[PDB]
Amino acid sequence: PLESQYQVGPLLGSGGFGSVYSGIRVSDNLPVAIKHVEKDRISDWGELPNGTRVPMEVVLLKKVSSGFSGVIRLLDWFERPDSFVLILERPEPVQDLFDFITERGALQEELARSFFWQVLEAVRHCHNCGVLHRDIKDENILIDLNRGELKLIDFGSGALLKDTVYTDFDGTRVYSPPEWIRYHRYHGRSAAVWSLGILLYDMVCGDIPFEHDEEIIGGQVFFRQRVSSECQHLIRWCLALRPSDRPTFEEIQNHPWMQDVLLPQETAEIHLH
Amino acid sequence: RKRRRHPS
Ligand SMILES: O=c1[nH][nH]c2c1SCc1ccccc1-2
Repeated sequence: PLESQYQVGPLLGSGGFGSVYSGIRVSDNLPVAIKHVEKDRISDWGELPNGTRVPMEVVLLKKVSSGFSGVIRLLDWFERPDSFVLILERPEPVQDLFDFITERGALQEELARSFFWQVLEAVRHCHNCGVLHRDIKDENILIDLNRGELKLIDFGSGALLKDTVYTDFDGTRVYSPPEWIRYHRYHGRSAAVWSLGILLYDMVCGDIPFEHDEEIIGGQVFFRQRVSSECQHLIRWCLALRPSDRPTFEEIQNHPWMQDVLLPQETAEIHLH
Repeated sequence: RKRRRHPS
């Protein structure tokens, strides 16, 4: 009984991901998001610890949804004739990091450090759960404005994490690494680090560095804003052309630009209220 | 200059 247990509200968005509605769980008035996915528009399918065939996105959300984290939690889901419906957490108030950066411009490094740190913890969490997001970008990050917590969303391009080569990809091309542009192959962690380099430049400069394949494989990074040397070093390291030259997640979080990070509550109080 | 979203 789906329609008679969540009160459906206004459309939050639609696109290559589906159609996401605001909603309230009638049981306890909890804010929820209700996401619809047309069955015909699904590429990768999986099965859970029940054998029921479901979209990979549901598989991945279940693997990461255990406990608290900087990942959006899947509360429930239903099957319909031609669609699947996903019940997800909805922070309130909320704004995604793409709109936040558009409105504010290039973020102060203190704020970019707190945001980037939380994204690193969230991505580490996914990899710990055997999940590879494959579409890390500002558009897929929610800001709980009151708590100052970042939430990773939209696993519709993800895969189970593995150590062999990936030769398929349906994420955002401007956040994809040069080895995907040049050779249609990549490894999961090193490609994730590349997208995180794109993300960090986006935070400190006000937009992404590369728009075109030539720029991506060119691996030249021009800074259009005043950015500290330590932060430019971390960005250029993440965006090394050779995947093996990129830093590990440990090396990113041990980098000197990443020290003395603000707490989420401090980040809200200083930068978001 | 113009800043835009990018689909997938
Ligand atoms: O996969 C997703 N796409 N969009 C959203 C999700 S998870 C919940 C959410 C909450 C507020 C706004 C958008 C979204």
